[PDB]
Amino acid sequence: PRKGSVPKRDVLPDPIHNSKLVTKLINKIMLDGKRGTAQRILYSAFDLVEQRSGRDALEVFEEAINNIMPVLEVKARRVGGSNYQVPVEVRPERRTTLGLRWLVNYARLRGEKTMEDRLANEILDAANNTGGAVKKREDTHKMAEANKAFAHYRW
Amino acid sequence: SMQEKIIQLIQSFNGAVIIVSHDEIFKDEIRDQVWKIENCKLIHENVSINT
Amino acid sequence: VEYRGTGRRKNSVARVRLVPGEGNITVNNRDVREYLPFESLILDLNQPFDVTETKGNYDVLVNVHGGGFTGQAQAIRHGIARALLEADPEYRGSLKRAGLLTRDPRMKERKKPGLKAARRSPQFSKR
Amino acid sequence: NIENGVAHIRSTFNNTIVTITDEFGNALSWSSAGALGFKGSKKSTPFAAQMASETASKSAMEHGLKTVEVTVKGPGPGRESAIRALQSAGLEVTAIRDVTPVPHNGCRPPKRRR
Repeated sequence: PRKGSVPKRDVLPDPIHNSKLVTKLINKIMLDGKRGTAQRILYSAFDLVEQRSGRDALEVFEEAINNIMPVLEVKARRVGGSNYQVPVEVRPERRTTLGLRWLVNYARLRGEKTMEDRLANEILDAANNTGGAVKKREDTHKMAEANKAFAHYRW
Repeated sequence: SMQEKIIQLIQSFNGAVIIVSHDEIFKDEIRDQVWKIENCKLIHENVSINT
Repeated sequence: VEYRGTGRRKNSVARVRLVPGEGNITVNNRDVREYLPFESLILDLNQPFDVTETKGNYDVLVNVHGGGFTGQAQAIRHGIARALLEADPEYRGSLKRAGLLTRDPRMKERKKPGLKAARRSPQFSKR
Repeated sequence: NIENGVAHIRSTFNNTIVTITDEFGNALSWSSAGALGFKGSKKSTPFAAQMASETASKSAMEHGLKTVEVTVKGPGPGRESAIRALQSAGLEVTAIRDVTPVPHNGCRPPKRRR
């Protein structure tokens, strides 16, 4: 807004895994205002995945949100007959908003049945640099490359 | 002369198609989804693990 | 030898009664893990107990009224902490730095006329 | 083979061009923004003049020239980025010049655009 800036809202850790990267992933999972049926989907997919792969539940999830952290990205201006897409560098707290919704809306776009395991097959494929969520820090990373020419039009 | 009359046909079909082909200049402008058989399993083009 | 305190949150009123004992919390004839349905609320309504570092020293003994499960699991935590500046009031430097002696005034808002809600306008078409 | 050429940067408002010669104007190798396949409004900019000025040198790098003394020409948005592309790719500039054509009032110039 014009007048200035504001804070955000600072959420207290999970009961169990003891991070705030799993409270801010329920707020991406929650919908319509129902934190009941979002905490089935998020503790039934740390142990629907913890079987499949024999290391911890939180180091195969937290490497599943660090292949997805887009480091560059495009923003726009106009010219007067063209409208060029500039590439800007991404802050250290916006890469954590996008990795966590590039992982949860690339899960309703999947052909499994119950979203215990869509979210479960997407934290284990995305841990190996592959599939849906983690081409999209690659969709979004040529566009900051193709446009490497228009960088001087920056702010 | 007939390789063009059926390249327009495959493009003017408004359904879904699975194409198996070895010529490069036909499967170059129609590349939407590209699976592949490497060892014994099919892969996709959403695997940005290569480069 | 029990301490006293009322805390409110959002149209729930809960009267809490700190005693000398071991970790256990009973609310309205029930064990609160039958009372509270998420493990999210039973972690922070003993937020007071990890800021002062008296993790297990008290049995809790709550009496609740009003609201629903969040506002009752949260009017409580303002009892546990407004019955512990009453035991050692010199605890009060640090239970107030975690921001735990605020009543939290954020209530539910009037509905306004010619709006469909507090802040939700009707759909605008100009032609 | 060859040592000590000169680089002839030539930037306009569309399209820069860099040509490296020996010291007898002998055209070792050339290259330029539109050769790399840059289309207009990219063709013009400072990125492309630093591609183009290093697809040149590295392909006459390979004749063992390593010292160049640049001469610059034109107005150009992308003039000067083409001399950190150069001196980047291992060539050791000697000293530069802005040799642009200046009439001592000669022929008459086109109209100006409305």
